[PDB]
Amino acid sequence: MRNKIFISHATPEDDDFTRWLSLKLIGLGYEVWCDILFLDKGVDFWSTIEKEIRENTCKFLIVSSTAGNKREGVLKELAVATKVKKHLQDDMFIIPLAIDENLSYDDINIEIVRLNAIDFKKSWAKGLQDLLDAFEKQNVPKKPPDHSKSNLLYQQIFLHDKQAIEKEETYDSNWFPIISFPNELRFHRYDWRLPKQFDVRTLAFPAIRYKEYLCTFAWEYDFIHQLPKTETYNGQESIRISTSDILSGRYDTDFIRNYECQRLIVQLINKAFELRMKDKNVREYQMSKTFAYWIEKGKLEKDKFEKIKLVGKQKNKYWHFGISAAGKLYPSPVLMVSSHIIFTMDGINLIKSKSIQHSSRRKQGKNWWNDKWREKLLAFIRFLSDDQNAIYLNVGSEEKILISNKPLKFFGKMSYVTP
Amino acid sequence: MKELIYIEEPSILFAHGQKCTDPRDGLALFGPLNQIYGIKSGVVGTQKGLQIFKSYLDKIQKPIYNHNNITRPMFPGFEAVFGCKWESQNIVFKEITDEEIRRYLFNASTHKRTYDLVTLFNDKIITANKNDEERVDVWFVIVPEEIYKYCRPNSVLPNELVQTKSLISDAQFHDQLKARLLEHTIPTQILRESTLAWRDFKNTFGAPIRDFSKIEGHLAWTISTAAYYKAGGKPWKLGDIRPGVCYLGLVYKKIEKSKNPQNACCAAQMFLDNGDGTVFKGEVGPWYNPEKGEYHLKPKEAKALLTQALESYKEQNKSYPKEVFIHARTRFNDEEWNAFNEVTPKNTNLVGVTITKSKPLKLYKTEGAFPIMRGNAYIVDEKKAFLWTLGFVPKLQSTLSMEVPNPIFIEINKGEAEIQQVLKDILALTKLNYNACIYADGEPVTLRFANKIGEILTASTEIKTPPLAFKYYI
DNA sequence: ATACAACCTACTACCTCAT
DNA sequence: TGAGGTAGTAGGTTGTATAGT
Ligand SMILES: [Mg+2]
Repeated sequence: MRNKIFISHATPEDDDFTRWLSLKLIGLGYEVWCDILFLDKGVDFWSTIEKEIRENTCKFLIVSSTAGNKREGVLKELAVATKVKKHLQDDMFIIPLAIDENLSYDDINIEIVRLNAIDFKKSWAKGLQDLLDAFEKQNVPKKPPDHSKSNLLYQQIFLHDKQAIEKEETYDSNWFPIISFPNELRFHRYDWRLPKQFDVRTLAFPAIRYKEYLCTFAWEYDFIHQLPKTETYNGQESIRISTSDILSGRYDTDFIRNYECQRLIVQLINKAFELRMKDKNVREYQMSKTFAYWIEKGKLEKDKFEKIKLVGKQKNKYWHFGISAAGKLYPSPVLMVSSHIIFTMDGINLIKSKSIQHSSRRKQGKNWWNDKWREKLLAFIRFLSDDQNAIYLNVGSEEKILISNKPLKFFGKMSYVTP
Repeated sequence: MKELIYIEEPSILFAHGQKCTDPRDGLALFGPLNQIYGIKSGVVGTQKGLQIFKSYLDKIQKPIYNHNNITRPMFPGFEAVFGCKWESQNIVFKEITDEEIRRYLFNASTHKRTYDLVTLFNDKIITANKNDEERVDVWFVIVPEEIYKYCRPNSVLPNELVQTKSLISDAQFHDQLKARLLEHTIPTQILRESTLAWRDFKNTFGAPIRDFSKIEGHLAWTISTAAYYKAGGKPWKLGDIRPGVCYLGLVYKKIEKSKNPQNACCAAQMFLDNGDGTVFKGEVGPWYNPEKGEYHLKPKEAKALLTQALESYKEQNKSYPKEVFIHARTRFNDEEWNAFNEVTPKNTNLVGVTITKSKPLKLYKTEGAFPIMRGNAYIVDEKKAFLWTLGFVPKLQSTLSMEVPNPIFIEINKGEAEIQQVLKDILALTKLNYNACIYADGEPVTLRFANKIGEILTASTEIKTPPLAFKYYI
């Protein structure tokens, strides 16, 4: 007995259409034999074809594209239907599927030039209607439609190649956990020594004005050159709040709540950063929000660090990987590093108008893929590191903030086959 | 070394209860959730606007392919995809002429120029809609470039085209078009002449100013899917959503106009399992905050919104939802939520969820060019988690976010629930955007349309429009 | 008068649509 | 796809209380 609807086709030129035809047909109730569905591995791969077109193939559908009539594999596939065209002795056994808007008569193979046109050109639907309405006038066999079969195929077959696979994969953050915090945070009732009018961001240590007390991780003795007549401050007088408590929430003063205290660490951290980069070998890109740090041309050998290329070239403009420091306390206190792309037409003189910088940043980004953005960042943070396991930020002489130079790794079972 | 769990990709259901993961593929395979009687399409553009709009209707009957049809599925052809005809023969045109365009467009003010073309089209639309015995399923505003070019704030028509000096010394034309048509419910799909005929809009060089050969079928996907939805039926539903959930997306928009800089229009959009959506329009209050850079609500208006949502839910679904998630991008103040609390039935669970796209936890896959695939998540606490609605997708073999993807901080700010369900649901909600037909959006639809919505609330403020489905607000 | 409060404004990384 | 528009977020610029004449 014979039931199928063998589809003959050019791959990959007509794949879009054959996959649509077969699957719309299979869900409509037909049995469709199509190379698309299998993953053959035999010497009978062709004989499979032949066996199927020979015996069980009710209808030969051939994609009537330019590529399909010129394709050695489809011409060989076609060879049998004509051979079996006589055996069945039914005129409509072969159906050219005219999907190509641009078929010259000359391309079309003679056998199928003769036959009637299943017009997929004007609309894919009308012809689906025509192919089936043709399947009504001659009684080609059908099952009651189960589109469930349709996409059992699609979901198992087509999507076989690429889906979520139970795989293991780790991913590196851009969060860089703080390692060590100053044993206390102290607050200086600076009083006459403090001048409110003065700016402390040239005070070479992270300092800010909170109420009438003075906030920093620098011990009172630390500001000397720019802050005279302060040997007058009792060492005792100043609140010495336990930092190992503040993260916990153990500290809640009704005078100032921890939420106040957590916010306060950050400006310092980011300042401790901003000062550290004053003296750590990178020219700074200024965005209004905070600064970005891009190494200048030639500072690393051939503009590479640790095999990575952190300065390169685009068009007539060099590019230089830059980074930023957000520090966030929660969940775990970390330094965040967002990556950037600064730009210079020459080694070390920064481009003037960001409109060019925006267009360049977009243009150059297209180049960098997940592998690339990661290495450069990691290396940049590897770059800055002032020892084996972390960065130093200098809140003060005896007090330092140490950030891990390698970011939290996340390990997730479930990943995808890379194409 | 923390560990990521993974969220199975939510399944959206199409014709014959068959659900898969890509609307583009689900519609193509089976078609829409509720097949519809053919779209009658009405046009409100230049005589040229028709031929272009006819160009597309003829164009999208035939298949149109993307650059690479894996990362972007091809568009088989309207009739093949949706199993119904969106015919170009069957057009119901309300003309506009350059004389009308020139006369109203050239005003010195943008706003008096804007507001008036908008009133032009509406009369052209409303006259056709109200007066017509014949019936049009969607009104398609086919915008000549000259309109899109000049009808926004900050676009300066030269002082050498203005015929009338300004009478005295919002303004986005399309959003306003939707907002003024808001009181009388009519589906407005707005198209640009450049987009539908983008190869007939060459630049000085002779190449087209904007070149869409890479994505031309994707366009047909976005427009017909939106076209389809406006014309009535929804393309799909969430495949496996537990019964009786209520998704409430909190929207506000500061009204800059007021002297007191707290007037901020408010709304809530209600998503169930469809995404057809219901936009509950709240009225104008002091929601913006100076100190907190935040949006919030007084109880009494807040109770009205919850109840407006709950009651319209019960009228729709004959019960009160056993679970109601309210999404917004801000945390909730305990008073505003206790306002919700009271309105709520005793056994319904109310969940507040803050979806903040801060810039945290950019996760770089260790090996390979592609980023973490979407559905990976990081659970900080039983309450707050990191969700990747963006990043590599296998059925697309593309990253959704074209750079390294940013996950979204998800905190059950108020109420209690299972964060895993939250993540799930929210991953589910990205799938419901009928208008931009893609695999999934970056945002769940609850909050996806706020900013666009934010305009339409403030744009029309006199009205007191009933709760409305999305197609009106789109 | 200023000692401070709370805005508002660029600038940038993303993300969307007159898609 | 991409030229766009939007949304974070800092601040310096700015608009309001205090405080003393
Ligand atoms: Mg869209």
